[PDB]
Amino acid sequence: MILLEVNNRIIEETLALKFENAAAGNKPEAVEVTFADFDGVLYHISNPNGDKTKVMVSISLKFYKELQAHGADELLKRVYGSFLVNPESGYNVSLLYDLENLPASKDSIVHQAGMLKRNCFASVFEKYFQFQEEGKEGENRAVIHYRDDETMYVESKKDRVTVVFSTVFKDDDDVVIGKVFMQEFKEGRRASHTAPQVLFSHREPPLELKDTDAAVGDNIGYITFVLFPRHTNASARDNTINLIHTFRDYLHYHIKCSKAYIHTRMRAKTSDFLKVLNRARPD
Amino acid sequence: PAYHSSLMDPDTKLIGNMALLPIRSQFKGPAPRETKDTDIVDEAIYYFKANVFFKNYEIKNEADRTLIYITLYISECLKKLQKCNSKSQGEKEMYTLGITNFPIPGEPGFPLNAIYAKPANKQEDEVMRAYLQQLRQETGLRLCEKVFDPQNDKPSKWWTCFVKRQFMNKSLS
Amino acid sequence: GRLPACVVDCGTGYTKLGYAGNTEPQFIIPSCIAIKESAVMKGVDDLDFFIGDEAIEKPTYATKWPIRHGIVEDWDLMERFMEQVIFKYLRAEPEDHYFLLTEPPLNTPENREYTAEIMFESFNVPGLYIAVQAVLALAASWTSRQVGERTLTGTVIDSGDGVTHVIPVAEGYVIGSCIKHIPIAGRDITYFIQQLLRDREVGIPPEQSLETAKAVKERYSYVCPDLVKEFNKYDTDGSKWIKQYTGINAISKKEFSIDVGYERFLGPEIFFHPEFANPDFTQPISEVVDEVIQNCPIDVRRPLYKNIVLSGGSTMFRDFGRRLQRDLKRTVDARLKLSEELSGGRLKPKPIDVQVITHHMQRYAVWFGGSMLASTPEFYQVCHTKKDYEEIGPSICRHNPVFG
Amino acid sequence: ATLRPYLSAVRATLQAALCLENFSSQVVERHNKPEVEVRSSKELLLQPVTISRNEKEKVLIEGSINSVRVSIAVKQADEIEKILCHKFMRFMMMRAENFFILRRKPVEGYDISFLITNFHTEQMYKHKLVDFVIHFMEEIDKEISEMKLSVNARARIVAEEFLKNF
Amino acid sequence: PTSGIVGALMEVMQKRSKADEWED
Amino acid sequence: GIVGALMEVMQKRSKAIEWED
Amino acid sequence: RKVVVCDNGTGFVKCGYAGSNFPEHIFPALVGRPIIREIKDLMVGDEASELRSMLEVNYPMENGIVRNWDDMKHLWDYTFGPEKLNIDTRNCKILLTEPPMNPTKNREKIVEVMFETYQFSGVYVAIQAVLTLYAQGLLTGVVVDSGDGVTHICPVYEGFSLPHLTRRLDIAGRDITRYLIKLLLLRGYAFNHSADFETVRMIKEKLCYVGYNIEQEQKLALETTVLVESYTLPDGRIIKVGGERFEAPEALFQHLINVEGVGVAELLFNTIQAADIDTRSEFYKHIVLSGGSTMYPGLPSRLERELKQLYLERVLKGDVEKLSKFKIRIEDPPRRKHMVFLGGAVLADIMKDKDNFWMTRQEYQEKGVRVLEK
Amino acid sequence: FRKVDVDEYDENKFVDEEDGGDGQAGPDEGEVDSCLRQGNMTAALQAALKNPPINTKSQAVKDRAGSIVLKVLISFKANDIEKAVQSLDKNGVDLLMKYIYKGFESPSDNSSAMLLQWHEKALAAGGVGSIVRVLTARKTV
Amino acid sequence: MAYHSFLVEPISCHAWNKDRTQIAICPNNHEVHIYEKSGAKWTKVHELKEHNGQVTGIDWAPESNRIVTCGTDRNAYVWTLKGRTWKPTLVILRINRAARCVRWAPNENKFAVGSGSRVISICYFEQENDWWVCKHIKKPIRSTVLSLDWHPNNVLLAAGSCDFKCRIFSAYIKEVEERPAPTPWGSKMPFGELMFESSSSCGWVHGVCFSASGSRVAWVSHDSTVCLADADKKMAVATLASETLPLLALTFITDNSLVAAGHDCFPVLFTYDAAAGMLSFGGRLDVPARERFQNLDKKAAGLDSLHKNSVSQISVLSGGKAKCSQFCTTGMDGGMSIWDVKSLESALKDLKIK
Ligand SMILES: Nc1ncnc2c1ncn2[C@@H]1O[C@H](COP(=O)(O)OP(=O)(O)OP(=O)(O)O)[C@@H](O)[C@H]1O
Ligand SMILES: Nc1ncnc2c1ncn2[C@@H]1O[C@H](COP(=O)(O)OP(=O)(O)OP(=O)(O)O)[C@@H](O)[C@H]1O
Ligand SMILES: [Mg+2]
Ligand SMILES: [Mg+2]
Repeated sequence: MILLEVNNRIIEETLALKFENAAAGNKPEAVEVTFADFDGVLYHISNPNGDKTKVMVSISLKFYKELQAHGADELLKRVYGSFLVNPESGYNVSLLYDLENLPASKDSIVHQAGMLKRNCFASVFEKYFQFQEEGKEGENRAVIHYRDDETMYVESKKDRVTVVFSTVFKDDDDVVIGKVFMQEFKEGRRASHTAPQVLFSHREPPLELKDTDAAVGDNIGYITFVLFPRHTNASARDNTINLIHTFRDYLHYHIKCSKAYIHTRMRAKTSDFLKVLNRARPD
Repeated sequence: PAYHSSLMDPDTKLIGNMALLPIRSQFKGPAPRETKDTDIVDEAIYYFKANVFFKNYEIKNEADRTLIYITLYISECLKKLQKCNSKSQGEKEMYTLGITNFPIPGEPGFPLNAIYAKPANKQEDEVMRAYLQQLRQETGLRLCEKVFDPQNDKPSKWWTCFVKRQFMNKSLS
Repeated sequence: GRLPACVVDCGTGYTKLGYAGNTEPQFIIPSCIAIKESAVMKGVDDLDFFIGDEAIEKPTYATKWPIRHGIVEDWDLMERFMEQVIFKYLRAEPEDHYFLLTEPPLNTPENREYTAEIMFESFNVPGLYIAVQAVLALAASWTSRQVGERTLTGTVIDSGDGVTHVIPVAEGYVIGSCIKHIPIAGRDITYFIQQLLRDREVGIPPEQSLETAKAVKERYSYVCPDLVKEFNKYDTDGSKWIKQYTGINAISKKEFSIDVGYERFLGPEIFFHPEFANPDFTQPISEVVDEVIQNCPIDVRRPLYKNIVLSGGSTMFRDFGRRLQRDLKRTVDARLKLSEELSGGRLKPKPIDVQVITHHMQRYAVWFGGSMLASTPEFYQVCHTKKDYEEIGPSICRHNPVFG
Repeated sequence: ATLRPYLSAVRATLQAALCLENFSSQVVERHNKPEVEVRSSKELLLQPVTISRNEKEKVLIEGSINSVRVSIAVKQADEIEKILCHKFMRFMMMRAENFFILRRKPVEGYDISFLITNFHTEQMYKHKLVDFVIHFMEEIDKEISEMKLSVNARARIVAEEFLKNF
Repeated sequence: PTSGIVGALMEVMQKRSKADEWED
Repeated sequence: GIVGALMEVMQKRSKAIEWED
Repeated sequence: RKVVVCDNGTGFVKCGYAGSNFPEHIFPALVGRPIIREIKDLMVGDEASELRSMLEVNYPMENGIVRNWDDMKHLWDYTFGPEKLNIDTRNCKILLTEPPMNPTKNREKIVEVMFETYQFSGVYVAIQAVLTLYAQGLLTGVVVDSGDGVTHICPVYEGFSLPHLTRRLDIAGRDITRYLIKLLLLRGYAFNHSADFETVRMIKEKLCYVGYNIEQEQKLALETTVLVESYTLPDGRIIKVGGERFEAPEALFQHLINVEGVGVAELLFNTIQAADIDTRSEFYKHIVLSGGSTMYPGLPSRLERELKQLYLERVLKGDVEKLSKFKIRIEDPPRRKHMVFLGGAVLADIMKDKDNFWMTRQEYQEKGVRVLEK
Repeated sequence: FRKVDVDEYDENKFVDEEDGGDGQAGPDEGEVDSCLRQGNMTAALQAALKNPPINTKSQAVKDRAGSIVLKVLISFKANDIEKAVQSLDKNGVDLLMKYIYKGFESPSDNSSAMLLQWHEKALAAGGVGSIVRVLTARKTV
Repeated sequence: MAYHSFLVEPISCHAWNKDRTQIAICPNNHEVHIYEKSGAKWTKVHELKEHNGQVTGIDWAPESNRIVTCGTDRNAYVWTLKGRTWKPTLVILRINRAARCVRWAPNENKFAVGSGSRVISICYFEQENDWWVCKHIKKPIRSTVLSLDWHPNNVLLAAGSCDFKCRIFSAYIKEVEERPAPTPWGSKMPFGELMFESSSSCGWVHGVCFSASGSRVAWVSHDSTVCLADADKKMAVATLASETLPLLALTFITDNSLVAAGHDCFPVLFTYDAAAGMLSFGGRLDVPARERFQNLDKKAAGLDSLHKNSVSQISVLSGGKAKCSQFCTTGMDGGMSIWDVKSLESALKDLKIK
């Protein structure tokens, strides 16, 4: 797995199982599930008031109020419509599914159920993509605090759309590894002349988002994606949002996986170092 | 554990190291009379499907050595019954399997010469040959009824599935 | 904090994984990993591996089983298995979650410490707790008596796919001197049932011989009171007891069907007569449990006798515990009967109270207990932190202060 | 370029330093200790010596009547080399029970240290051990170069695998 | 500490529990 | 007696404390 | 002559004859009754140890003191009876070893037992904290006896050891074995204090030692792995014993096992210091070790070192010039294990044909509580 | 009070001697520079190996000497080092080793590169035993 | 070149009986094994189990047929062959550190045990008590002792230590022997008198040995030197620095020739030229046409010699130290080897003794 998946497996298998059992007319199963996703997300699948025929899937994001400000509710209204109900106590968005009353093609609703996080995150991107499209230059930038100490800045321009991640490396060894990875994205348009131009800065922010409570640090770094009309267009919009918003975790995933491979090397050589010692031993 | 013979009577005679238990048979031989409905051969068949899996077996008394022998022979019937095409043909070959010369306690086994006693004298020898024969002929007969199904006169797989399994890993063949 | 802990029970056959608080692990996948055949390989081929069911028949991949008899053999592969548990299935940002991992009971200092590293240095987890199955099964069983009592003293039968152990426990820790193991486990029953089917049934496609044997085993066998009386029921009645299962042939997609009968009660019987499938072992499980308990200290035997808890998947056959309690109060008083018939003043002591428990939470024993422990506040207090792992060093994962 | 002559020197120094024998403590009754570690009997310590290839790579050898302590400053061209070295020395030190001759922590200001007692020279041949340490010095430089190229290589693939999909 | 596990399991049953040919 | 011959048996441990031509 | 000797240990009985050089019989101080029906109604010593898995066995000696006078009689019948000494007690003198700080109730009862129930013509009660000094040649000195149950201390000037100079440290062999279990527990090995006491006792005997300088033993423990040693258990499993080797016996010197008091060296110092100025000198140069728990490698060095540290910062009050002058002898001969018998054998021999020494049956018949002639 | 030690005032403990220090001197500066300007490098070497400050405890005079000997060794060449090592006696060869090992402790200006070559010739001349006597020596350079 | 591997761990020390039929060794532990030769084969006949730590010295008194041992447990035993069994008698060395080496005197009336605390213990048998008494030679010893060898008169005694010097002492015990007649070493020989002390700067002293007639003492140190003093030349000290690794054991084979062994793992010859007053290196005695070939080392080393590890001891089997024809070496490789000198002279023709 190189690309991180967008859809949630626990949502899909819970629903696919439930919907397969409804389509046979089997007894409705009781369910109570509390699980997470990346970026501090907390899900909850349950039966409201003990009513087994109804299956509620709720999600809670600490920065939903910020997404809501950029048209989250109307996007979710499109996608789910009838399925979307009032949010469960404590959560921001809840879907309700009646097991007595389901569609023929079960695969459609289940796929969209598993993408409850993601739609959340494509409200701010859809907007700034069309600011650029219509040519509405000089608008306010967005500031999404997707982690407690990390920040995404989205900003629309004459010809381009910039997305800046202000990410943090807890481990000091990760700063040095991450740097090597970021350096690659620098010489990255050798592959695609069309490529998102990717800029990197190690401590201080770039010229673009000056001041505005900047968070300089030794363990901080600012990755800037310069997207263009090509990647912004309606035809390639959803693909771009799917990659770009998983990028932070893709980077950190690969740092950790890189270190895990280093381990298998170190096991090899270490193992080869006790063979030579053992040979000195005279029976 | 394994199943033992519970027909050990105070006044039971013995040949070699086996109990000379009565049987209700039509085959002539040196077996005593029996006005009952049960005997060592019924006990052996009732117990067979279980005992055959066991490898170890403690011998509680002389009646068990008779029970063991029949159990072993039951497996020799199943090997021969497996190929038959009718309950009538099974009887032909169970007659033949009785007549077949086998080994007794003492001769090259009979692979249990450690546990059984040798039939010394000239009387104990000729009587042992004939009592084992009467067991072989009566056991073979009763098995023919039990093994064959009511349709097409073929052996039941519920007796043929035991054909490869050996009691105490011993065999008369 | 406000996102619960991850919980993983890694077994020989099956890894159970999910988040703490839940009643049952989110996933239950086979504990295998499929990789390339031609292993000096460059590129990113290390990242090329599939897990669980989608790798139980992978065309061009070699299926590898990194866990043998409870204990980890291959740490490189256990390292990667964890990578996908965390990032594919759990989708836990590992830096944001404390983890609870389990260990076999007799996993030495140079073993559990090996799994603590390659977790605290690859996955950067903020906290780690390596738990023990001896106490988690006991905790899972308190969902039955409760009004009775709640103690960590009792004899545990953990029976899974690899190994069947008998583990006496006394107020927390495990005496590791009276543990006995039995060479009868899940896979051995499946194998013996598969054997019985080849001898008798036809039409089963060779590829799906285990599959069918497992389904016969997992879906139907149940322990009987007496053997011959059962074979008698089957020969007397027959139709009323021989059920019929039809499976699909994976290549031709047409049905195949077989008779089910003699391998219903015989399969689980090998626990009580291991000699049926085992040359090198003969001692029935009832005797093994009795023997273990009498090897334990005088003043803890009666407690151990009255709290014999069942754990694991191979303890799930119907009325397996009722047969287990018979054995013990067959043998045990038999023994004491002699203490009467061999003495006078010392002849009479006290009828030993034997009780095998049978709760609904059985296959989910270790994991369940772990999920409940990780839900509590004190779990965060007894967990080893990353800060301590770095400042004090990896030695700290050698132990866990016996809570209560 | 100047590795060969430097190793030949370190070898001959080790050859003189590993002339040990068993030695009961004269300080503590019925005790036996590597005198180079405890240092409590001054007549039993030999003169410490360094062999250095340049300002960054050197070996310090501390002999005594029954024990020798070889400590190594390794080539560290850059921090990634510096963090990989620390990443690796730490790994081998954790496993120091399997290396019978490897020391729990390094002498201050070195990367890795060996502590070879008279018990090792008694149950393991002296020349082969010397061979091993020279072998070891060579191979950890190779292995770091492998690992450095490995990380660079998979960095390039991971950058392309992401970017080729836009 | 043990309490946490006990007191907890007690709350589960308060809801989770809501849902002779053999021998002498 | 005792202290008479016992002293000579200890003098062998306590110890711890004409030439010309 | 016609004498005999008997050191009734808690573990082992050592008996022989006056002028013996080794104990002519050594066997466990044991008295087993059978549970079921050539087994007799009772078994003693070697026989009883041989069939121990079939008898409910009792030790009449608990911590060097007699607890069960009934079983003790059977044990004395065995020593004197055919299977060991085969003697007519009535035609024999006998010397016994008074237990360290034994309450005179017991001291009496034995004199009563010896004359009433066995009828010896001669009897004597030698001190166990003194006879242990006649083997090394001494009349006025200190004795540090650390065994299994307890670690006693008693100086004896010119033979007679004053009652009030004797103290105890409730830390010895059993307590160290017990503590080592705890330490191996914290190392991550699931031992049991009861079930695995014997297995760990042997680990202790085999591998534990006393640190001379803790601050240095801990640096070794922590910075190197030369203290790490494998040990194969009965079940086959191998374990690693390291710093716990010296941490376990450290309880003798140090609260480490929740025990009030000072620890053997500070105790020894404090005791010697409470005596006459002139006898202090003579005690400090007459310290004697005895018993099983004095065999830990480094122990005598550690005691020497610790006493010097006290005397320097507790005897001279900040002074090094005074310190050299500090004469001090802690003698630790190689056979610390058994001497009480060897001392009693020599004394009963050289005193055999004397008259005022042996308390007689003549005398006791007349009573007057003259069992102890001071 | 266990911090204070009682093994530092032991009369039996080993002590130091070296009662040969009645002064000091070191390789004469001008002596070596007369050989050095002339190009006679072998004479320059034999000069710097005169009157080594073994007996002084002054670190300064030992450093003074080290500097002076090191200067000679740097000024030479690898192709002409062989002849410089074959003119010294068994005792001169053993002494050369001592200084070289001291030179390794102060490395800069590619001075270690030539030293390693000096060590190579020294070793051929004096054997491993010339190195043994470096480690064994109690009074050294 | 007659190597026998008794074991694979060290032989710490060894001793031969009078007629060299039996050899006693310590196989790097608390026991001493005695092997008698039977035809071709060596056969173990006895185990002497009494020490509770590693045995560091063994010596066999030829005429009295008594073995003395000393070990790290601070003790020494005199072993006496009673019937079929060697029975031990504990000797109170009264030393507070490990024993290191032990040698009977020629007269067999006393032995010298090495201690581990700045002292030599001189033990004799007291006939009335049936008891081994021992007196200590303390000053001016200041380091651990490390080898001993007696002068032929059973009175002068050489010792090598950690103190950097070879000394000659008088061990004259008036209660067991006649006054000693004066020697080139001196006329005043009261107990403990220091007859000679070496001048050497540093270096430890691993082995020491007296000459056949006792006029000359030779020793070897850890600075890879060998030395010799002859009292005839006013105790003048001849020294020789070796190119190789330290020597650990030395013996005279003639009045002016030495054999020595150590960490190189082979014996070497030294000759002493009385006139020029200098020690001279006579060369390698243990030499590998065939061996010059492939000599492939079966992967199981590649080294030659008779031992695969340091030689720790060397002893004269016959001819004494005046005309030694056979000598023995034991080493840390668990090997014992036997050499002949006429055979060695046949092989290496350019080899000159005396
Ligand atoms: N319904 C069922 N009836 C009987 N056995 C079952 C059933 N379901 C699963 N099993 C068996 O349970 C076993 C696996 O259980 P589990 O996953 O608890 O063991 P494990 O943790 O992999 O191994 P272990 O616990 O021994 O380390 C398999 O042998 C499987 O066949
Ligand atoms: N080699 C050893 N090292 C350390 N301790 C030992 C050793 N051998 C035995 N012990 C301990 O010493 C004790 C036994 O010593 P001993 O037999 O002298 O005591 P005892 O005579 O039974 O009791 P007491 O002396 O109090 O009457 C036990 O507690 C045992 O654990
Ligand atoms: Mg499990
Ligand atoms: Mg005692």
